[PDB]
Amino acid sequence: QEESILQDIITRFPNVVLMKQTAQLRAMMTIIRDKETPKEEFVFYADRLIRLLIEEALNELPFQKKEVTTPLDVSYHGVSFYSKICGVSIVRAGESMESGLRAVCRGVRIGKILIQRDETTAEPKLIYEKLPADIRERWVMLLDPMCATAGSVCKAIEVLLRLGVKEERIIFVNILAAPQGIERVFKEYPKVRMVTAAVDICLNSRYYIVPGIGDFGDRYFGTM
Amino acid sequence: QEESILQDIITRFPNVVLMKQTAQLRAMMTIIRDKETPKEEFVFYADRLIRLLIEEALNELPFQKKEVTTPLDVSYHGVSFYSKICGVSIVRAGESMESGLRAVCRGVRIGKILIQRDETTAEPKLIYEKLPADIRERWVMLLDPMCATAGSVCKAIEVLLRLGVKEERIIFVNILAAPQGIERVFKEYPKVRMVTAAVDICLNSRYYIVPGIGDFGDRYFGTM
Amino acid sequence: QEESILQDIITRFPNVVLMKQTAQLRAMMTIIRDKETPKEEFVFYADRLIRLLIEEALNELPFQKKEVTTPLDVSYHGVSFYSKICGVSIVRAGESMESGLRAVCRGVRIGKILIQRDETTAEPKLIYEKLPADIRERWVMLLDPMCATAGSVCKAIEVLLRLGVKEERIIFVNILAAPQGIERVFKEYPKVRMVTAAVDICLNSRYYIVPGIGDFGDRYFGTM
Amino acid sequence: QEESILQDIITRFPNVVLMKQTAQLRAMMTIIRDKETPKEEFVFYADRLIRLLIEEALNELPFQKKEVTTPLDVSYHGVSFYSKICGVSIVRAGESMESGLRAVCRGVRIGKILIQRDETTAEPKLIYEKLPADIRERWVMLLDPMCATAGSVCKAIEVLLRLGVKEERIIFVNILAAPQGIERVFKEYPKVRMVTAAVDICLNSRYYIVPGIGDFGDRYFGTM
Repeated sequence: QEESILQDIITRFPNVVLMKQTAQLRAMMTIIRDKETPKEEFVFYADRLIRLLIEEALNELPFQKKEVTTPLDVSYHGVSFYSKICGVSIVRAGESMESGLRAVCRGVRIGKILIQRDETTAEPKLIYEKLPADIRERWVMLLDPMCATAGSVCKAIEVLLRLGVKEERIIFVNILAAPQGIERVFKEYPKVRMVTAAVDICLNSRYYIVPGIGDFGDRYFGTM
Repeated sequence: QEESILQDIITRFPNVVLMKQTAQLRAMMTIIRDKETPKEEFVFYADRLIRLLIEEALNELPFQKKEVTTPLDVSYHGVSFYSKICGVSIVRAGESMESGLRAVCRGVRIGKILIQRDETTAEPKLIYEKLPADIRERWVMLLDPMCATAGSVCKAIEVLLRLGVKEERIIFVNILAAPQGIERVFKEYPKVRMVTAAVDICLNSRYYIVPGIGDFGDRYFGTM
Repeated sequence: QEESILQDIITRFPNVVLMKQTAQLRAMMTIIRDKETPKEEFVFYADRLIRLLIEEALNELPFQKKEVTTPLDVSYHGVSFYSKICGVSIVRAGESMESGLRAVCRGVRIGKILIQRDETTAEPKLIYEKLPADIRERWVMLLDPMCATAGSVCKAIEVLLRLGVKEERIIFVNILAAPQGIERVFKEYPKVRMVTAAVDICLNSRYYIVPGIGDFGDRYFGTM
Repeated sequence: QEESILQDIITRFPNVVLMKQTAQLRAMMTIIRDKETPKEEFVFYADRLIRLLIEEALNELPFQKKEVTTPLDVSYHGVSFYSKICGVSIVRAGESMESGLRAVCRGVRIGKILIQRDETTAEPKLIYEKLPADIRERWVMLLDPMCATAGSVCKAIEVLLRLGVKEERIIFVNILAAPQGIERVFKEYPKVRMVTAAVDICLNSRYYIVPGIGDFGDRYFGTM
């Protein structure tokens, strides 16, 4: 069933990359999804999974062949990454992923975007943003752990595009998504790439992914 | 002149704790202050200094005596810290300090406060905030690397107090301050405690501390 | 060439697990093998790679099915890893992988074995060992970055077996290996499991893997 | 009591630097000394403490004086550390401190010295060593958490001196020490510097530090 939903997403959206479903990955999701898990643990496993996810996402960047010579004096043919990048987090949940990106990409520039749906209208509105000046020339790792209706990420993408970022240079790094959110992102910006660790079955009236994980943001920052 | 400034602050405000001015601390400050410092380096040293700063501030919490028995079956008389705490960052600069606090206090709850200075005047306005629910019952480590006019931190304190936080349970953790910001926080909230790594000379017309460090947030996050 | 090789090994040795040869993996490998890379970079990249290698190895462990209830008050079928394990470093090169293991397995027990080849005779001899008292009851993550002739690892496994560890519970974690090395380990202990990041062409006239990386321990600890 | 002892040592041994006995330091010491403390907790706190100890120790190195210009385009009077250094751990216990050193000094060179007492004879023999080739030209951060009779440390120092290391350039970094150990070190090598976090009252019949901590190496690596 999951397999079916998984395969369907996979054949329908060539631009999505699902992390390999290893037993460890599932053990981690198990801990974080459990409502019984304590904050310290949740944080620990969340950070652990984020590192893997980020490492996976970094493979979507472009690279060049590069040849070097070993200390044994023989050549080795490698493949360097030479592009300019930055991370852009969706406050506040996406900020939880910043440490992971910074752990592997030392001193990478981090932009931040704060968006909030209108109480009545539901239109996500941009409340605040601080981004690198030359973001237009960069590849961007857009971070947001949950992608439910996809309203916030679509708005985040809209502003990036307005700023001049090329759609095909956007890599959306996500932990958990709902098929519905995935479909919206691709209907609106077919050129972006998305990397996620899991696809659930549905979304509820309150807009939570199910079986899901609850509110990632409060669980992670402990404001629940 | 610094010494004199340092001492005057120390004699005038019993509630401020100045980190011991060791040569290593100075070395870190020079790297951080240096315009010429590359971003990866800035982050590395800023992170190093912040941890020391957080370790210092934690000493302001309350503790009880505790006695234990060593594996050698002999008693050791120590202490233990038993308070409920949380960190509250002032977005975005203060956010640079959360990782530091999370490194030593596993899974500590983190609240965030976004304050904006108004365009007409410049009175600070509360733009957004997400705090722990029982924050009123906790000691609060308030994070903001720079304290120039103290307009932002004073605004943050006002909201915390309005929510029920006891003024004397607020510990303001700061890296660099200006005598004037210091005087203001204490004239308004004489009971809070403040821990800083340095006190500079003055503020310019632009309200930057001098000699200072430039824009902390832009430098730490790379959004020049 | 390389593809042939990988294919043979994979085919002849069902117990070897080669990590997915991603572009990022290759990129890290290129920086670590490059004789011109500075000690800091070597260390940073080796650590990063070792972290991915351990995450991969962890999948070799036994796991139980586990169902949990999410905050949405709905069931999620996950898995749980229940075995007692420990890491066993082959001094000194294997020590470099300890931090990686401790990063993902907090407080995991770490055993150490120092094996040295006789200066004249070349026979590998056990010089020093310090292992957990109940190692026989645990799954062993045996750490050693390089596997050239396999002389060292074979001796290490021999001592573990004399202590009662089951051959089938040894997961040999390696960064780089030579075909001869892999062949020997499997001839002598067909039951262990081996996880590695790369397999080189051959050994030097002086028993060095080629193209290789050079002396990993000297490069990692900076004693070259 | 402890104050008496401390005063004597401080008075008689001008080269020992006791770290500031803060409530935090004490609470950390109370957890690591507790026989009831679980391994994960033991490791987390020792690591935290080692970090502060290492920062303290770094202040023993020589530094210049350096002026930089701030972003405010004003100059600042700082300092810089210009010495070639390296860390040398006394296997195994001393190894627990390497992470801390590498945390603050990226890619610092690490030498290793395994000294063991003859099982009949009781004396210290050098079993294995792997040091940087130019150690003779650097400042040595000698790492060993405990100092009871000082037999091991005195042997480690003898070996470094035979390699050409200057006595006055060794900074012995230690967590816990007994007065007799301190006395011995200085009887034999009056010019080294020693930085420590606690001075206990005495050794017991089995030459165990009391009240002490039990066997550090065993509790840290879990080979209890």
